Amino acid sequence: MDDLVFAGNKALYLVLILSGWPTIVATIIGLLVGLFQTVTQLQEQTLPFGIKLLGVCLCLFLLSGWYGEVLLSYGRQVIFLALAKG
Amino acid sequence: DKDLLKGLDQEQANEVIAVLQMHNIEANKIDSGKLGYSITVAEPDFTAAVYWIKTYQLPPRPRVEIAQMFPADSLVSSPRAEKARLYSAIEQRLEQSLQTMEGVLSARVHISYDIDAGENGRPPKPVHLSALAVYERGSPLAHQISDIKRFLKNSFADVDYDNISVVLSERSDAQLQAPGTPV
Amino acid sequence: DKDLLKGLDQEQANEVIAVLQMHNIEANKIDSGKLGYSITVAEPDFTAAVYWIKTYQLPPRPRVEIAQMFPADSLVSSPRAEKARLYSAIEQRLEQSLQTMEGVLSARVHISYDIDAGENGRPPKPVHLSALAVYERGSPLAHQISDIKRFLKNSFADVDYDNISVVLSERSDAQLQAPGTPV
Amino acid sequence: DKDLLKGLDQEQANEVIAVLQMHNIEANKIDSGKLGYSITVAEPDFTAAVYWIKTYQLPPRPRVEIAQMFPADSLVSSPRAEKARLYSAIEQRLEQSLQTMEGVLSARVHISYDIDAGENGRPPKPVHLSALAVYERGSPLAHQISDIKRFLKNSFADVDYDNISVVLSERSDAQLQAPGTPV
Amino acid sequence: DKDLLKGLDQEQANEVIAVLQMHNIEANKIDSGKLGYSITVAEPDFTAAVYWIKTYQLPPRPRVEIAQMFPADSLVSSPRAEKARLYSAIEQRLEQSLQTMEGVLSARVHISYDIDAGENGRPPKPVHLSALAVYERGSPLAHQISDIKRFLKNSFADVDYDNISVVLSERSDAQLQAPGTPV
Amino acid sequence: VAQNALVLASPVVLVLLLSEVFLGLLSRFAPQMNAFAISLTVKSGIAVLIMLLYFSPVLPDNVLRLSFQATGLSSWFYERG
Amino acid sequence: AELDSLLGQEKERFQVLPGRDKMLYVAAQNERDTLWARQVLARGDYDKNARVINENEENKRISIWLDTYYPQLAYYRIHFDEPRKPVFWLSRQRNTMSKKELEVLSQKLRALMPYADSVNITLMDDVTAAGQAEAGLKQQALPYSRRNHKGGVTFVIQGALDDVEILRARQFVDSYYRTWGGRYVQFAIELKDDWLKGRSFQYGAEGYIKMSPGHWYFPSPL
Ligand SMILES: CCCCCCCCCCCC[N+](C)(C)[O-]
Ligand SMILES: CCCCCCCCCCCC[N+](C)(C)[O-]
Repeated sequence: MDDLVFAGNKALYLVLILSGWPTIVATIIGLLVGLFQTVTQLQEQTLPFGIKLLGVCLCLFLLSGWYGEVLLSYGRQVIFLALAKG
Repeated sequence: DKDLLKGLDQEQANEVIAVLQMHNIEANKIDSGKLGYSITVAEPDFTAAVYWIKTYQLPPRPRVEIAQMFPADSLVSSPRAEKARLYSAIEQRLEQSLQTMEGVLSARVHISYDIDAGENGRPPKPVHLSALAVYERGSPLAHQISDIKRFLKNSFADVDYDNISVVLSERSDAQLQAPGTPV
Repeated sequence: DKDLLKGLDQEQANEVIAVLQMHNIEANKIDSGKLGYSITVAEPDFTAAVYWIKTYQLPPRPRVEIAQMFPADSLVSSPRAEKARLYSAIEQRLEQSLQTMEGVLSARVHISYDIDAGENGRPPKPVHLSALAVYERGSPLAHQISDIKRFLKNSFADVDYDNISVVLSERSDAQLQAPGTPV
Repeated sequence: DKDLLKGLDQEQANEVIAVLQMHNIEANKIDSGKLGYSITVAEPDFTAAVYWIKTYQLPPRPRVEIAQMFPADSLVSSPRAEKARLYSAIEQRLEQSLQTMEGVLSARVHISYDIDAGENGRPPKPVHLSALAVYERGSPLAHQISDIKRFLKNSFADVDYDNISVVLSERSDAQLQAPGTPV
Repeated sequence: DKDLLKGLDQEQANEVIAVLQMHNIEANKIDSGKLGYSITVAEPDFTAAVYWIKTYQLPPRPRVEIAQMFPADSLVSSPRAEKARLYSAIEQRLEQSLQTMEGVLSARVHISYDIDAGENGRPPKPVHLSALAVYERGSPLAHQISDIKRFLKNSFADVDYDNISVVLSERSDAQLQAPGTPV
Repeated sequence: VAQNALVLASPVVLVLLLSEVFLGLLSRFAPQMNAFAISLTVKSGIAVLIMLLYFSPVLPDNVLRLSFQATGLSSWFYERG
Repeated sequence: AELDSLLGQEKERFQVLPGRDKMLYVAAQNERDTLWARQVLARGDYDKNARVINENEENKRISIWLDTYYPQLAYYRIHFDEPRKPVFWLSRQRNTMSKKELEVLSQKLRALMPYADSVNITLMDDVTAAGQAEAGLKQQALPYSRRNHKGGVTFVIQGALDDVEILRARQFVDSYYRTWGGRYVQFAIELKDDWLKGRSFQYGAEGYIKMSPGHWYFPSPL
């Protein structure tokens, strides 16, 4: 039982960790560009998209490795919990 | 006079004075308020006072309790932290109850934390306890261990007399006469 | 005169005076208001007073109750925290009731906190209780244990006389005469 | 005059005065308003008054009721909290009813809080009750236990005479003569 | 004159005066308006007044009723709260009706709150009732219990005479002569 | 069934509404800020964060309080013959 | 300023006696009164020597002295209803003494109690004591078991007792002890998860047979 609760909790915890950094940078870029467009009055609306695409892709390059190490370790763990009973 | 220590707490100063006096060293306690207490001795006694401060590793460190590692002011708690706080409060409440028995001066208690695991999928292990106590002079220690064991046994869901360790000791000789002043 | 302790609480000072008077040490309590109470003694008695303060580990601490670990002002209560508060309130209400029996001066009570597992999906374990009490002089303790056991047995859904431990003691000799002043 | 206690409330002050007068200690109660009550005694009686204040653990604490652990102000209420409040109100209402019986001076009552489980998915346990009461001198206690049991039995859906514990005691001797003033 | 109590409510003051007069203590009630009522006695009677105030636990607390735990002010109510308020109102209305019977001076009633479980998924249990009443001197109590039982039986859908407990008592002797003033 | 579901989901809906109104209020001082697009970046993280806290009661909530029981058959079925 | 003027407005509550050691003795009836008196002396409201005494304290002190100089004397209790002429109850069967020895014992007691003028020694019957104990239990209708020893008798009362039984039992024992003291009969009250209240039987082919008493007991399932 507690193994079930633990594994289910951890799933949500990993979602949170992995998704957190891209969504942070997409937020910060959204705020900065929105402010800049009030500091100098320009009514463009694709500029956020153009910048935040580069912003998100860059950090996907950076974190490409840790993403695979975390998921491998988790998969091995849950396969053990499922099968290794005696 | 030479300065030994500065910025002490009240509870650190009185313990230092007690240990110096026991070895016949006359010491002086001075209060500087926001700067705390200072302790001074005469030159003929300076060497000895230094050697005893080293031997007892004074001033004393503050008392440690497990609840301090998991402050209740957190915004999140795991089951593990909650369970730890629980046991870290039962231990203290038992020590405080034992000090009320007949002629006990002070005591200490320890509980086996299973909390470091969930005992996941396993029948959870039984509890173990340990206690130390200091009695007044002329106490029949042998006859008093039974009472303590009896009292502890029923404080928990499953405890065996075999799993309870109790160690007792008598108070040392009283330090009543004052130390002599250096000539 | 030498300062022993400062910034004491009222309840925390009257205990020190009591313990010193018992050993024939004349002490004085002074009030500084926002700075609290101060305790002072004569020089001839300073050494002894220091030794007793150490030996009894004075000043006393605040008393602990488990409900202090799981404050009701939290954002959320786990079932564990609710269940703990509940038990930690029943304990206090029982102590306050026992003090009303004839002759009892003070008492303390403990319950087995089975809550250290949720019992979720487990058959819940039986309750265990322990009690300590102090009696007026000339009380037949043996004949009085029966009343206490009888009273506690029905306060819970499932308790056996075998699972209740009770320890009783008599009041010490009264300290009525005042200590002598140093010559 | 020496100060024993300050900042009392009315109901603490009167209990302390009562307990000192019983032991032949003449005391004085002074009212400072926003500062509360103060209690003073003569020097010849100071030592004794200190010893009794320690022994009886004065001043008294406030009464504890389980409803204090589960304020209705919380944004969420589990079933557990509501059920707890309910039982904690029934207890108080029964106490107040017993005080109306003939001869009873005061009483206390306890109920088995099975609310420490939700009984979710389990058949609900039977109720257990305990009562303590004090009687006027010259009351046939044996003949009066029957009345109490009879009255309590029908106050709940399922109670057996076997599950009701009742303990009775008589009032102590009246303290009518005033204590003597120190010479 | 010595101050016993201050800031009393009118219904508390008249209760204290009644209890003191019964024991031959002449007391005085003073009104300070927004500050409430004050009670005073002579010095020769101070000691006794203190001992009786302790023995009766005066001044009386306010009366408890279960509807106070479940105020309607909230936007939400479970079935449990509504059902509780309903029973807590029937109890009061029955007491008010019994007071109108011939000879009855005061009464009190209790109903089995089966709502301490939902009776969800389960058959509802039968009702139990208990009542206490006080009569004028010279009343045939034995022949009057029948009437009460008959009246209460039909107030609920399913009640058996076996499940109704009734306890009756007579009024004490009248206190008509005034107490004597201290010399 | 619908009642039980709403009663249980409510805590998350509330916080996500407060979040979006908070952003809309903030937008008043910087009207070029796309407060809508910001909320899409934020709300999924908020959702998972909050549900992670109230996750553990999910085990007892369903296992007992919602499961059907043999005692209820009496009320849902009867014999017409 | 006499001492009686200092003890209070009620006068009969205390009794003041002079003693041969040139000291005043204040006789009290109970602990509460004893402390009400002791406070006066320890406060120093009186200037000469004085002492406070009661029946329980003196019984204890005398027993302590007997333990040393008469380590084999069988006796019950000393009554101080008239504090100037105490009564000492000795067993008739268990003691062999001559008249002379009894007189000497009397004189030594008088030396221990400087406030008493003489001590009366009376011989009591053990069968009488034991009988009055058993009759008091039957009269209350408590369940019990009796056990006899060369030097004493025990009554054991045990099981799942009711509140009424507990109350009546404790009242009776408290009454008897005041009269005969603890030295010969012991009453033991112990609650158990046992509805038979200490009875026990074995089922054989001949049906039930009553078991002898003992320590172990069968906790009731019922
Ligand atoms: C619009 C892009 C959505 C991508 C979602 C998946 C993110 C992980 C991509 C794999 C790891 C990073 N990398 C650089 C190797 O691609
Ligand atoms: C969408 C989750 C993040 C992208 C990574 C998914 C796991 C891909 C497999 C990882 C393999 C790691 N590797 C190369 C060390 O074996």
